[PDB]
Amino acid sequence: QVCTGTDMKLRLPASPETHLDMLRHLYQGCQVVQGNLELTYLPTNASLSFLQDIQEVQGYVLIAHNQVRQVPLQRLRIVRGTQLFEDNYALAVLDNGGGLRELQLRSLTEILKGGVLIQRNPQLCYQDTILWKDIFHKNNQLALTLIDTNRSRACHPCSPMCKGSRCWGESSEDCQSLTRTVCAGGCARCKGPLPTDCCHEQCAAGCTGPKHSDCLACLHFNHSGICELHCPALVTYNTDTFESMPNPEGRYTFGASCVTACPYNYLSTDVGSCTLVCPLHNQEVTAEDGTQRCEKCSKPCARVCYGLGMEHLREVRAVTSANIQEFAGCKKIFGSLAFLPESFDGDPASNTAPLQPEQLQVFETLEEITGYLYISAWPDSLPDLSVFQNLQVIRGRILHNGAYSLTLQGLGISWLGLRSLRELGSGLALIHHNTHLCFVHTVPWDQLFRNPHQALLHTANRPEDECVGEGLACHQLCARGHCWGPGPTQCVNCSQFLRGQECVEECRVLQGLPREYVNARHCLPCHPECQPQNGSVTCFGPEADQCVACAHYKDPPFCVARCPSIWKFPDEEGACQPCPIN
Amino acid sequence: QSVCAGTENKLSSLSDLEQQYRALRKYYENCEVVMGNLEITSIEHNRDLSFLRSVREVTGYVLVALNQFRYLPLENLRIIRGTKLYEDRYALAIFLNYRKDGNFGLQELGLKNLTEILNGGVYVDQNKFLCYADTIHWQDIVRNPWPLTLVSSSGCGRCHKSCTGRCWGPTENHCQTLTRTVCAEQCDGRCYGPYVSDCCHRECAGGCSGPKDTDCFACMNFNDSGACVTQCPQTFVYNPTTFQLEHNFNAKYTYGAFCVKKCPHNFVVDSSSCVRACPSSKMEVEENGIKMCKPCTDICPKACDGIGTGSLMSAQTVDSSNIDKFINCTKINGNLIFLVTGIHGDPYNAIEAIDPEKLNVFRTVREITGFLNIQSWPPNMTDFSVFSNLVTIGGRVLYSGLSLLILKQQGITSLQFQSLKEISAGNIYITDNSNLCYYHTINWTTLFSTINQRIVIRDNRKAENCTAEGMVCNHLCSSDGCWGPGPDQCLSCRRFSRGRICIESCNLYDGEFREFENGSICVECDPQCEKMEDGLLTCHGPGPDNCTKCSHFKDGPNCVEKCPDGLIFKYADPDRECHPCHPNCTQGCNGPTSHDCI
Amino acid sequence: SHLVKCAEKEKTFCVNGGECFMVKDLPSRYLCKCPNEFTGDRCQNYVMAS
Ligand SMILES: *[C@@H]1O[C@H](CO)[C@@H](O[C@@H]2O[C@H](CO)[C@@H](O[C@@H]3O[C@H](CO[C@H]4O[C@H](CO)[C@@H](O)[C@H](O)[C@@H]4O)[C@@H](O)[C@H](O[C@H]4O[C@H](CO)[C@@H](O)[C@H](O)[C@@H]4O)[C@@H]3O)[C@H](O)[C@H]2NC(C)=O)[C@H](O)[C@H]1NC(C)=O
Ligand SMILES: *[C@@H]1O[C@H](CO)[C@@H](O[C@@H]2O[C@H](CO)[C@@H](O[C@@H]3O[C@H](CO)[C@@H](O)[C@H](O[C@H]4O[C@H](CO)[C@@H](O)[C@H](O)[C@@H]4O)[C@@H]3O)[C@H](O)[C@H]2NC(C)=O)[C@H](O)[C@H]1NC(C)=O
Ligand SMILES: *[C@@H]1O[C@H](CO)[C@@H](O[C@@H]2O[C@H](CO)[C@@H](O[C@@H]3O[C@H](CO[C@H]4O[C@H](CO)[C@@H](O)[C@H](O)[C@@H]4O)[C@@H](O)[C@H](O)[C@@H]3O)[C@H](O)[C@H]2NC(C)=O)[C@H](O)[C@H]1NC(C)=O
Ligand SMILES: *[C@@H]1O[C@H](CO)[C@@H](O[C@@H]2O[C@H](CO)[C@@H](O[C@@H]3O[C@H](CO)[C@@H](O)[C@H](O)[C@@H]3O)[C@H](O)[C@H]2NC(C)=O)[C@H](O)[C@H]1NC(C)=O
Ligand SMILES: *[C@@H]1O[C@H](CO)[C@@H](O[C@@H]2O[C@H](CO)[C@@H](O[C@@H]3O[C@H](CO)[C@@H](O)[C@H](O)[C@@H]3O)[C@H](O)[C@H]2NC(C)=O)[C@H](O)[C@H]1NC(C)=O
Ligand SMILES: *[C@@H]1O[C@H](CO)[C@@H](O[C@@H]2O[C@H](CO)[C@@H](O[C@@H]3O[C@H](CO)[C@@H](O)[C@H](O)[C@@H]3O)[C@H](O)[C@H]2NC(C)=O)[C@H](O)[C@H]1NC(C)=O
Ligand SMILES: *[C@@H]1O[C@H](CO)[C@@H](O[C@@H]2O[C@H](CO)[C@@H](O[C@@H]3O[C@H](CO)[C@@H](O)[C@H](O)[C@@H]3O)[C@H](O)[C@H]2NC(C)=O)[C@H](O)[C@H]1NC(C)=O
Ligand SMILES: *[C@@H]1O[C@H](CO)[C@@H](O[C@@H]2O[C@H](CO)[C@@H](O[C@@H]3O[C@H](CO)[C@@H](O)[C@H](O)[C@@H]3O)[C@H](O)[C@H]2NC(C)=O)[C@H](O)[C@H]1NC(C)=O
Ligand SMILES: *[C@@H]1O[C@H](CO)[C@@H](O[C@@H]2O[C@H](CO)[C@@H](O)[C@H](O)[C@H]2NC(C)=O)[C@H](O)[C@H]1NC(C)=O
Ligand SMILES: *[C@@H]1O[C@H](CO)[C@@H](O[C@@H]2O[C@H](CO)[C@@H](O)[C@H](O)[C@H]2NC(C)=O)[C@H](O)[C@H]1NC(C)=O
Ligand SMILES: *[C@@H]1O[C@H](CO)[C@@H](O)[C@H](O)[C@H]1NC(C)=O
Ligand SMILES: *[C@@H]1O[C@H](CO)[C@@H](O)[C@H](O)[C@H]1NC(C)=O
Ligand SMILES: *[C@@H]1O[C@H](CO)[C@@H](O)[C@H](O)[C@H]1NC(C)=O
Repeated sequence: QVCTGTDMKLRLPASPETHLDMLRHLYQGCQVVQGNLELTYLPTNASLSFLQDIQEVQGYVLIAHNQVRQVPLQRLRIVRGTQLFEDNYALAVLDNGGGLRELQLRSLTEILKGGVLIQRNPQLCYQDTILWKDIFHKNNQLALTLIDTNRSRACHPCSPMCKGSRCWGESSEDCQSLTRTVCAGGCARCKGPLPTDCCHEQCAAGCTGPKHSDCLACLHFNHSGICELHCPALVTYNTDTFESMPNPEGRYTFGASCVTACPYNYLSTDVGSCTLVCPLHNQEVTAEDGTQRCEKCSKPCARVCYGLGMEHLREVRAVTSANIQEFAGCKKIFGSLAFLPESFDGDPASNTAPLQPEQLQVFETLEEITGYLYISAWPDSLPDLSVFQNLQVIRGRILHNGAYSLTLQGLGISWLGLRSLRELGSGLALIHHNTHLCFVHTVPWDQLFRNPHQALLHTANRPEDECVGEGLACHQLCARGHCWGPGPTQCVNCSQFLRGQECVEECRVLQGLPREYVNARHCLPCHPECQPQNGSVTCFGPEADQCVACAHYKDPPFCVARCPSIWKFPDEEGACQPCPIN
Repeated sequence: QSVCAGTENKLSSLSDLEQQYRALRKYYENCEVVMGNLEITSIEHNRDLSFLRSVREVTGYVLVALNQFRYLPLENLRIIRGTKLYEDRYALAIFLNYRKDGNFGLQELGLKNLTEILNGGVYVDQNKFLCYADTIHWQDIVRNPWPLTLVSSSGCGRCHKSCTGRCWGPTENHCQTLTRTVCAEQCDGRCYGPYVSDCCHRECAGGCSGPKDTDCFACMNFNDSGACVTQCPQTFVYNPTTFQLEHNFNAKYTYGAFCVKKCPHNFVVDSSSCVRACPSSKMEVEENGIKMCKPCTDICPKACDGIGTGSLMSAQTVDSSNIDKFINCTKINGNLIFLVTGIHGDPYNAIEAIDPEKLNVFRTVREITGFLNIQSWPPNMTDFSVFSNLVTIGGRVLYSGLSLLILKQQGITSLQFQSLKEISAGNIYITDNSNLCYYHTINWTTLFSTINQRIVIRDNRKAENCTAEGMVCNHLCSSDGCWGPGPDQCLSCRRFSRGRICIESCNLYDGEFREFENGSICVECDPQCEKMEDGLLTCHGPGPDNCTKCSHFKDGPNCVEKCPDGLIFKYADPDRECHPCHPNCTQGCNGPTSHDCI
Repeated sequence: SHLVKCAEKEKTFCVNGGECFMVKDLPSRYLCKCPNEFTGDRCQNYVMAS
């Protein structure tokens, strides 16, 4: 499997009580980490066995402020360095002090870009035994290296089984394997001193044989086990008949691999690649159920409603009274939403007033968010998030601190609301320190999530015993106690009928109230001119054509309020007949 | 690059052996790149074939059969692409090259440079005096072996003691070089030495001087300005750092195995490539003078298959069995060809001659994207009244250098192509039409798109003979000429015209109908207004807004025969403008005031 | 010369005055000898002098 990375750098965990659960859900059972691998602030005796599967990291690897003695990354082979820590380093080990004893990185043979930074680790032995020039790539020899000799532990001698004394640790299995500095040819990587130990130009991290199917890691694109320079195109040009034609072997490019179809949240583009944003002069189209693609505009494109993190809002901290008006009439926002302190408070340095509850109403039309929704402040007069009650989908293509798509911190909310919400496309949900929030424990969260590596993380909300002690519970007219809040409107799935978004027991066919005809899960009124008799058809249907009895001016084919001005007039029985004069 | 085309004859020849040799010279002399086949048949043993030394590449197959010469001077031939194969199997076929009753025949191949065949097999058979066809490791040359490649002479000797035993001739200067079966295991392509460091680029075919995409003897896939590549540089580059598609500079258009900055004007631009036709899921459009293609919306225009394209890929001519496909067609996507076997039938096959009435289906065709090739026409059809509404031809496919070709038709006396306005690219060739009269009057640079186009006219009916004792262009016709007799066959006229007919004057003030001149093409004005007397103008332009006098009443800016009363009501005078009615009129109206409601 | 005349049932293979011949052995294959005005694999079309 393939999993994503945090991109928090050195900042404190948002919820220190759940930080190990965040890391286990993001990284358990995956081979490839897209983005960065960041392991920071781990407590003494933290259970890290879920990391043992990772072979590839596409960004940098950051290990900082941890109290664990070892981190089980011995299967890691390649760090691509497509992003660097402080713009300089691909591997950084900082302040782990009773601290890290050994690096234990036995399989690491490639760092494609950036340097190695190891500082302030008193207990960490075997930093200066490793030949770091064998790990840096031939074409990217920046080699910026900082090593810290100020060790407090007395180092055990390197095992006599290691020919060059290149230990990563105390064991005979911790010896560095050299793949660049031991070959006489021009070969980027090889498996031994012989000319026959050199391997294929597209292999990275070493080889088990001379062919492009013998690679330990693939330099460019992994085509389902075969290592390749480009993914095969979807369309090929016939050199002799001068026409473009489909390629039966064509693949979509996705990260550093080739696929026949892209993962659920990715937007397919007709050139043969999968993206989080659509190219200029294109629309998103839900061409088939459960998927989406880009299509070209045949005429000049309509206005696109952008949110935080994109275009002219990409450097903006939060939604405020200075910019909230840009969302007027928007049903879909391309970007994220964030409501923080100094969104619902003033800023004398920016000459900007606080948001009012009457200004939040601009989001009443909103149905879809392409990024994340983060709320850490909310007006005390609003018991819920009902201003977002029509929100259906949060895609999660941009996540808060690379991990969270839905985040609620320290709010005065009594129940969530959000009853239209059907999907959380990507990322974790984090809800904590909300001392009045009750109904978070009755939402069917497993129905909102769309793959593995997704979960709800929660702590410090209203105890279930305090909810029951005040009678705060799901309404009886809906499935299995699944509720977004109190009362008949916040039910997920009504068992009988829905009228005005309330669950109800009866469909008003024989009752003293204004009568309604029956539909599959709904009840709708009779035409007022039709007589409210006790028969199930006589008053009942979506047009007067279904009525059998009429209060006044009855036109024989259907009931009407008045005889139409061929002109008609009422007869001696109150029924409409043609006039002698039109 | 000295490009030339193949003969497509197979084993067939001219009956005169000297003319068969002279034709071989005309086709291949001083050529480097052969498109189609290289076919050498029935050549006499004393003929000089040294002109073949310039040939470097062949796109189809190489066929050598039934010859009596000793040696093939093909010392520069490197690669055979095999995009068409002999008998659909063989890219290189050499057979029966000896005289049955003598000592003459092929002795040595001379093919020392031949290093790869991309497609198909090899066929060497019954060459009685040929040495060194055997002892060649043909699996180094063929890119996709089939353990095809049939090889089958004595007294040839060992090549040389210094040679590896694989050789094209009787000395050490003719040894075969192995490039694929003697390589380091890491190589995808071919080698310049036995070491892993002397291996060369994967996109290069038939050998290398060095490891780069610049250092190659021949290219497979595309030549990007001297570098050999899998595809031309695109308008977008994928960024796997961000999962975004980013706009690219230096992006080039793909055109016929080369990368170019500008796509030629004859071709449709589609996704950074130049194409002859756009795929059926899209529609061809024009913007800013550029031909391009975009996704189909609603119901899109469709072109029919031509001869040599689509469902007619196997057709050599329009004939009595395939002509029905053109019945409702307005555009032909391909060539339109009329050969003797199509018009007069083909008794070897089941196909009969065409009834001249059937040819009337082409009267709806306005564009032919390929060339128009006419070599036969029914015995007593004297013109091309079929195609009278044809507007434009050619430029995407040519026959040699030609878009319009008319050879040896004696029954034709005039052309009559009324609607033909432009020929986008290619030349014109009209000869041997000994009864064709009007051809000499045409100013052909008015039909050509560029100064590089030319026309060949010769051996038709003498212009002075037909002018003096025959037919001439209409008195209204300009110096640009006419397609045939009368006022409606002229290319451009003096005075005025209506539809396709040229006229002296346009009935502006005199006639049972009345018009406005409207530049060169005259148009009728709205008939509800009056037709003026005494030589006076009837209309200032089109519509009821431009009439000079009205026979009825009016409304707003124009002459009106009936006003929209009874809608709401509206009052009309018999000889003045119509008036809005007073409110609350229910049965009729006599004017705008309170007593006018009936 | 490695060629024989084709049979009367198949002599219609060549058009425009071309003569029909068959190769002495195998499947079998055929060729036409064209007059100096015609070309193509069975004499289908005209020779052009340009
Ligand atoms: C090109 O391809 C079309 C198919 O797209 C072929 O088919 C049709 O052919 C006819 C005759 O050429 C075309 O023209 C019309 O023919 C009608 C013949 O009657 C039959 O069709 C009508 C259809 O409503 C039936 O009611 C009737 O019972 C017959 O089965 C004429 O009726 C039409 O004109 C007369 O009727 C109309 C009625 O509105 C009047 O307005 C006219 O004044 C007149 O009195 C007309 O002549 C027809 O258009 C084609 N149909 C289609 C589906 O397009 C062609 O044969 C084929 N070949 C070419 C090149 O034409
Ligand atoms: C057919 O096979 C022949 C070999 O039999 C093969 O070789 C070509 O030979 C000619 C000479 O007959 C080479 O000629 C080049 O001509 C230029 C211009 O005059 C010279 O500058 C070159 O010589 C110098 O520069 C080269 C730079 O790379 C040096 O390598 C060289 O040692 C000289 O210093 C050179 O003589 C011709 O280059 C080669 N061919 C190649 C690809 O090198 C020929 O390729 C075969 N036929 C075809 C059409 O492929
Ligand atoms: C009555 O006869 C008239 C001639 O006597 C007809 O000609 C004129 O038609 C135009 C509409 O095409 C009327 O309205 C004007 O349209 C022009 C259009 O501008 C573009 O074209 C001109 C060249 O024609 C070019 O110079 C410009 O750069 C533009 O590319 C507008 O510029 C005007 O504002 C206006 O809308 C004319 O009014 C009309 N001529 C006269 C004398 O009225 C006319 O169409 C005939 N029919 C009708 C219904 O009036
Ligand atoms: C290129 O990508 C392919 C996947 O498309 C990678 O193949 C994967 O190889 C790993 C081992 O490296 C397999 O995991 C192992 O599977 C066995 C199954 O019995 C299990 O016993 C092991 O404990 C381990 O989980 C994995 O299944 C396999 N995936 C597939 C779909 O075949 C390949 O490694 C990549 N190549 C490079 C050079 O990166
Ligand atoms: C929850 O929502 C579902 C729709 O997603 C509601 O619809 C469906 O309701 C029926 C009846 O309760 C469930 O059972 C099946 O009903 C048919 C009726 O003809 C019967 O033939 C079958 O034998 C079976 O009893 C059905 O499973 C259910 N849909 C799904 C997908 O589960 C459902 O009523 C809602 N539940 C509540 C309590 O609101
Ligand atoms: C890739 O394409 C380039 C052109 O863009 C090819 O280079 C061209 O090769 C032709 C070969 O005929 C050269 O033309 C020849 O020039 C010599 C000049 O002495 C002349 O004697 C010949 O008769 C012929 O006209 C042409 O100059 C040359 N162009 C450039 C810019 O160098 C190249 O060969 C292609 N590569 C492959 C592997 O296909
Ligand atoms: C055949 O048709 C071509 C156009 O396709 C005619 O060429 C045109 O020649 C005229 C002059 O006859 C050019 O107009 C002007 O001529 C004067 C000199 O008389 C000169 O001072 C102006 O600068 C201007 O050139 C016209 O531009 C030119 N058109 C083109 C496209 O070159 C040709 O005259 C026609 N021949 C006959 C006899 O029909
Ligand atoms: C009276 O003659 C005038 C010219 O003196 C005619 O006006 C011109 O009409 C043509 C169409 O017949 C217009 O050209 C075409 O316009 C379309 C617009 O989409 C374009 O796609 C074509 O490429 C082409 O340019 C032309 O623009 C127009 N000229 C002006 C100055 O407006 C007029 O149609 C004649 N009226 C009658 C009743 O025939
Ligand atoms: C390891 O500790 C030594 C001191 O034992 C550090 O070296 C000192 O660095 C300061 C920097 O301002 C100099 O002024 C001193 O003169 C240095 N002392 C000696 C003894 O050289 C060194 O920086 C420490 N290294 C790390 C990576 O923390
Ligand atoms: C529909 O049923 C209601 C009763 O549910 C009928 O109203 C009753 O009419 C009788 C007539 O004698 C009265 O005595 C009752 O007091 C009424 N009951 C109520 C609840 O008002 C009504 O007439 C029925 N309508 C039809 C079409 O039969
Ligand atoms: C770690 O576990 C050891 C026992 O294995 C125990 O002595 C120690 O106190 C633990 N440390 C913490 C901080 O839990
Ligand atoms: C002209 O051609 C028609 C085709 O139907 C044929 O019937 C007629 O006999 C021919 N007449 C002459 C004089 O060629
Ligand atoms: C003119 O051509 C006609 C064609 O029939 C011919 O009879 C006549 O002799 C020709 N005249 C001259 C002067 O060539």
